[PDB]
Amino acid sequence: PEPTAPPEE
Amino acid sequence: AVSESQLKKMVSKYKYRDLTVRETVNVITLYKDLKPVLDSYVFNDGSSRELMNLTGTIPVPYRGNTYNIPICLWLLDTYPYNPPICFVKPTSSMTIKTGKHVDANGKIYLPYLHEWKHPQSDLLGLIQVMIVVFGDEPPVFSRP
Repeated sequence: PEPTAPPEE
Repeated sequence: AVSESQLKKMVSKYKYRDLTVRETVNVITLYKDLKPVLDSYVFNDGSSRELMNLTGTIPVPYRGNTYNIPICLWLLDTYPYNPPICFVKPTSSMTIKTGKHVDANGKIYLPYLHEWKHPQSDLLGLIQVMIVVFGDEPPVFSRP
């Protein structure tokens, strides 16, 4: 799957 | 995996091909998101050399979710003990977060190996730590 990465502020 | 067979032949020059190949597959076999990437650059007074590396998005569990953090690291033969080269691969739509575990160019900071080196921690254990740390502390959060 894609990367994108976890969210934050 | 079908490339696994070709992977072993892709090296045929590591200090411990067997121990190296097994470690590699084990990492991807456990994560299922990572994949061994091939690479080669000049070093010996200017002479390309076969050097494999790890690639793929690692599952990062949040307070109640799990994203796919992009990373890539060079897998050395076996010196001094484990691959020190470690950096994150942020996408054009991604956003790197500065911190004790990250400078700004995606390169991983901290001694890591120079600190532990029990060894105790192996190829799989290495990424495990990054996964644990990156599991709570967002190293590179992308835009929604």
